[PDB]
Amino acid sequence: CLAEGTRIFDPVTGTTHRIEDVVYGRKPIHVVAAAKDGTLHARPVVSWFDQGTRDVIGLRIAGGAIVWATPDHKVLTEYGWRAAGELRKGDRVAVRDVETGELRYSVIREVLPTRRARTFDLEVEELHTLVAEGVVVHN
Amino acid sequence: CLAEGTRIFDPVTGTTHRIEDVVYGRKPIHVVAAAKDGTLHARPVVSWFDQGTRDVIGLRIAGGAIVWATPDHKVLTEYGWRAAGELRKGDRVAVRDVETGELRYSVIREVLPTRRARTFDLEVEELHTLVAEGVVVHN
Ligand SMILES: [Zn+2]
Ligand SMILES: [Zn+2]
Repeated sequence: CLAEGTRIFDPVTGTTHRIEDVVYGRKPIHVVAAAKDGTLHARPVVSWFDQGTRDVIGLRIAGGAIVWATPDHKVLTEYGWRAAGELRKGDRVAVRDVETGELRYSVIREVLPTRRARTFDLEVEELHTLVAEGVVVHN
Repeated sequence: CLAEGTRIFDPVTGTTHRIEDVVYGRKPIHVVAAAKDGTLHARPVVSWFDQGTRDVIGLRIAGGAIVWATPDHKVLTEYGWRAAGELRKGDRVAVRDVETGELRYSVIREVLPTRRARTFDLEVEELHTLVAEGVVVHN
């Protein structure tokens, strides 16, 4: 689950949305998703979910981004799918290079304390993952 | 997230496992996964997760099965991905016909009250879903 305020870049329209708005209006946007062979493609959001308030932690990535998600959220790392919760400073997560648009790895700056906040999800045709706050994560 | 005691049928070895054991021993098993075109294929478990205790609800399906999962778990239904929590008696979920091995829909008999219990997850190569307790669900 992802907290409200999570930025989801629409690779097709270049537009950046706040996840909750995508959900609230069941908006048919696209997101950047990475194939198992580690890549990145444009994919439509076929499902929307208002998961409700839960506890989210926050991983501040090198570059500036900060992901707020439920400790169980799978994040792509220098290992492959892992749980946000079981991640620490120094660990590298998969991200979308804003320039090239390629998958690379950024170090976590610091892991922020848990908090309450609305949460959401989005399923994505095929690939099954999305790029949120510049970080590749499990859809 | 899925509660301990969840049965995962290994389509390749015909063997039925209890999810937690798969996790505890990082067992490289296979599960039945359905392609977006609604089907069912054999797929290897590439990841394992010990999600920890959470609250799980239980959907008792026609035929006998009973799925215990976190209210946010996506289940394939006569609608497509939905959250276990927001499901009621009469709703139909996608399942694996034990005989033919085809995807079909079974009615929910009753939705059981929430409870505490260890939870787990398994990622599955490609398809991204598994058949648990005879019910198709989101991996
Ligand atoms: Zn998915
Ligand atoms: Zn997956």
